Amino acid sequence: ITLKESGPTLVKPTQTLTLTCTFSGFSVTTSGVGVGWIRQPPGKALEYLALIYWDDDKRYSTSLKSRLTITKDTSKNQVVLTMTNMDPVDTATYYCARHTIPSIFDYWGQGILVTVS
Amino acid sequence: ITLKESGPTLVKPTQTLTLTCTFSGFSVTTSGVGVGWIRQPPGKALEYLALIYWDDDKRYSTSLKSRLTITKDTSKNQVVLTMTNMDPVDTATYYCARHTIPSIFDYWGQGILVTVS
Amino acid sequence: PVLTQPASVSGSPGQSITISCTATSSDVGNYNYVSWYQHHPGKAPKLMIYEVSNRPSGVSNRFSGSKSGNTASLTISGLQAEDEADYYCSSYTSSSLLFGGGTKLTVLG
Amino acid sequence: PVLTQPASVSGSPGQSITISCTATSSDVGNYNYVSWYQHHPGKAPKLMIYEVSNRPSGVSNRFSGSKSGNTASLTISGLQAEDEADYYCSSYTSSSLLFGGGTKLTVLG
Amino acid sequence: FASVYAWNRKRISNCVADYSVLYNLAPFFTFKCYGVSPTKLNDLCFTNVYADSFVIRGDEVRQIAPGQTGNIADYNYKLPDDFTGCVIAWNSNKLDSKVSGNYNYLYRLFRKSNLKPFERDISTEIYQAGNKPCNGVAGFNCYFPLRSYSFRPTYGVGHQPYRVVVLSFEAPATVCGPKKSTNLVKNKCVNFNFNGLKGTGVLTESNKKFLPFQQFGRDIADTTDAVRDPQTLEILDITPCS
Amino acid sequence: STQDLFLPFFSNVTWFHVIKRFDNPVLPFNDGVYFASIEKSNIIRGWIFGTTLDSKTQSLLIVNNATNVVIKVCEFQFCNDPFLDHEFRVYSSANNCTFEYVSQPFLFKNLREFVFKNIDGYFKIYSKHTPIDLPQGFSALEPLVDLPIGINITRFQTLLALHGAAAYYVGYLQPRTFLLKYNENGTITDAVDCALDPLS
Ligand SMILES: *[C@@H]1O[C@H](CO)[C@@H](O)[C@H](O)[C@H]1NC(C)=O
Ligand SMILES: *[C@@H]1O[C@H](CO)[C@@H](O)[C@H](O)[C@H]1NC(C)=O
Ligand SMILES: *[C@@H]1O[C@H](CO)[C@@H](O)[C@H](O)[C@H]1NC(C)=O
Ligand SMILES: *[C@@H]1O[C@H](CO)[C@@H](O)[C@H](O)[C@H]1NC(C)=O
Ligand SMILES: *[C@@H]1O[C@H](CO)[C@@H](O)[C@H](O)[C@H]1NC(C)=O
Ligand SMILES: *[C@@H]1O[C@H](CO)[C@@H](O)[C@H](O)[C@H]1NC(C)=O
Ligand SMILES: *[C@@H]1O[C@H](CO)[C@@H](O)[C@H](O)[C@H]1NC(C)=O
Repeated sequence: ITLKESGPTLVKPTQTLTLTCTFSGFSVTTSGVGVGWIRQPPGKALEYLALIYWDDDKRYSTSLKSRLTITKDTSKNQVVLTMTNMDPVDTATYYCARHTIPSIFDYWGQGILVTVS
Repeated sequence: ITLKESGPTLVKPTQTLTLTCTFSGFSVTTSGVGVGWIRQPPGKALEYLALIYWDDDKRYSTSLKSRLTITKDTSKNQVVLTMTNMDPVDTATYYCARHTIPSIFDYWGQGILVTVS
Repeated sequence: PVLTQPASVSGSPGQSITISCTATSSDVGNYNYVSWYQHHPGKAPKLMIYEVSNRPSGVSNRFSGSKSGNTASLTISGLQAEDEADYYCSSYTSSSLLFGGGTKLTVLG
Repeated sequence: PVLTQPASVSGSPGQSITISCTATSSDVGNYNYVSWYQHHPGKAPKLMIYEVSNRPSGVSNRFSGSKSGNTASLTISGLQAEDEADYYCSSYTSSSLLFGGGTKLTVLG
Repeated sequence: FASVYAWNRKRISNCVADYSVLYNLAPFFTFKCYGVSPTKLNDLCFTNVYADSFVIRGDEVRQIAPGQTGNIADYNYKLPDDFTGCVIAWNSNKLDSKVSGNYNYLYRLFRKSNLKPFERDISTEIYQAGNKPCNGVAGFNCYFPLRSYSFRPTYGVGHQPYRVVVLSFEAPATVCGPKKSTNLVKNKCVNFNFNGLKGTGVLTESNKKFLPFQQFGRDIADTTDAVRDPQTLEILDITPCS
Repeated sequence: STQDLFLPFFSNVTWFHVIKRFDNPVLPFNDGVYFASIEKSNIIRGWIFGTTLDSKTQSLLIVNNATNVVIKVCEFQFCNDPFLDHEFRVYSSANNCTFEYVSQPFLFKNLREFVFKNIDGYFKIYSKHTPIDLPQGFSALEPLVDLPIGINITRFQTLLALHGAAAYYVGYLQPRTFLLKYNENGTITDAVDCALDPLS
């Protein structure tokens, strides 16, 4: 079970951030299993962003619901999260992790650091 | 299979109430078939008064056994119930209904309203 | 030696309503002769169910019932706006017959 | 609707310490899906406890947990110098999931 | 698993029904039989077996039984008063629930009349509750028949989803339990039963040229004197013990 | 000495021909049926057994092909003249199925003999294949399969492949007693029909 993250590390204000998570060792199209994103800004705790389920049910943090969109490609084992209208304050390390019920997130990736400037 | 009721609607205290039920469409001289009386005082549930069977067997509610007398005349298809010592509190609508075992009362008449005053 | 019922029941039309009647004595014996009546103000009481679960003629198939232990239940399926009436239960005891307190049905809308 | 944690936890090596996390709302419902993480700076967060008290594979038996009411606790026995990490709690709410503030562990010596 | 308003049935036949494999599905919540003992299941051979599966709330599990009434019993899944079979149900929250609620499981709320035993209704036709036609317009006294459960991880016992399987047990039978067996003993003196052929004596090597379709042989007095071993297909010569 | 349903010796056997018209009537099924055929080009492919013989009641359909035999019990909308295309032109639709079985095929001229019985719900087939009106000589047929079909049979029909020539024979079994002789290997080598003549 492994998940690798890639994408832009530097984003300009008001632009859109797109991050892609590529996974292997498992299939996402199974009951009880989803893939979500979490971020951690400096000096702060982990913040939930978005979660996509095996059946393409898409859920988002209530404060970022209008800014986040999450989709998946089951043919390439990839999950993509886009965050619009990036602010100067939206600097954080983003993480891709597997979501289940008995365990909210596990198999966390190393994460990608994104700075807005 | 109908039953009609007639008699006094206004009775003075301590006097006797006589109600006559006349029925048609069936006989009361057949096995398993009788005729009984029920009353319903305002705001209250149905109360059993008396029952007479095809063989002239006469049964009464245990609380009114001493006050009620029921007789029948099979030549006129009539059943008569008399209630003595009418109390001011004995205000109710009286009903005549056909009595059977598998179903207690059916073919209920419209009823007669009796007030004591 | 009293039949006990709920004061009232309610729900929207099209929903299922249950009206219960429970014995409080052993005097009912087999308790296998339970009748249910539908009473509309100004009208004679009508028999809806007898012998626990049987229907009389002239009765909608929306009305049915059953027993468990010494408690009987009347089920009104597909509740209609025309079902607003006082429902009563009745059964035999060792020296008399009893009627229940009466349950008032209200249709919501 | 915020998970509350202590700023830091400390104690001597070889001893036992506790990291607590308390819910401040009823949105958590049963609050029976509490997860605990040990985050080593520069690395991914690791799951240490899930479903309140269960261990994942690859986790030392020195790590356990429990619940009382709407508050969860992570117990770390036999404290090692290698346990210096930022610990986080996580639970479900009515329409989302939350993480706690984070507790910084320090090993004395 | 199917929604309760649209329960899924499949037929079971021509098989060996091992009923022990279904006790390793989940901890243990609800299990009840009817007309049959749980410990006689791996024995009785049935004419027909049907498996009806659906998802409901934990508090609705009690409705799936003879003599019951409420909502599911009347409008979604009715069992007969003379139902014979065993019902199995367990907590499936960890697979079926969702953070905001799993809304893909539906049940019928609005219905003109009660269903018959093992009847189903898959219709989504608008229900008229009033005395006027709405012609499809969901306004007053006009409803969409179905409602969702919205199962969540935050729900307590009774509000969590349960997976329910009803095994209906019903002439020549085709669904039989498994048979047990022991080791074969040669050149001694034993009692024995070979695929139904009971007898006693000594089992030795045989030189009888049985045909491919023959299972046992007989002597001149029409008495069994040889059997084929049902597992090894070897022929055993049967004589009385000394 | 055994009593069972056997084809009486020296009895009348109905002889049907296949060609330019072929015989494909619906025949009665009594206590059991003896069926035999002689062919070179494999024209006879299968049989239908049942009662209403249509998508009205369940029926047993047995059809052979180059790799296996397919046996199905269903409510079939059988054709008025069902056949195989040398594709299936036996029925238009199967609406309700209860039983299915698959095995290796059941099928100088080639002689094939079959015995079809339906006892206490079990439909059982015996058969033999040898190289070659009916020939003289004696041979016992061995069992193929006894299926738990559980249906009634009153009539049956032979399914032919259309595109050669062939012929088939139909007889009926009776509850007679026969004396059977088993040789050293348990092969039935001879038999006497105990109701044929005073000598027997
Ligand atoms: C379901 O899977 C588990 C785990 O392999 C197994 O023990 C159980 O027997 C399976 N269920 C059935 C009915 O076989
Ligand atoms: C299964 O039965 C066959 C006989 O049909 C036998 O040859 C085979 O060895 C058996 N398998 C086992 C594991 O006993
Ligand atoms: C049928 O068999 C009888 C002998 O029992 C024979 O006399 C008769 O001619 C046969 N019928 C035909 C058409 O050959
Ligand atoms: C024979 O029938 C079976 C089942 O219908 C089919 O799978 C197989 O391909 C057929 N063989 C040939 C040669 O068509
Ligand atoms: C299909 O046939 C079976 C008998 O084998 C019968 O019980 C069943 O009701 C039939 N189903 C339909 C739809 O006719
Ligand atoms: C066969 O016919 C008998 C009447 O002789 C009937 O009782 C039986 O049910 C029928 N069986 C089938 C499968 O049709
Ligand atoms: C039995 O089979 C053998 C060949 O294995 C053959 O030689 C012998 O003659 C047969 N016995 C009889 C009576 O046919």
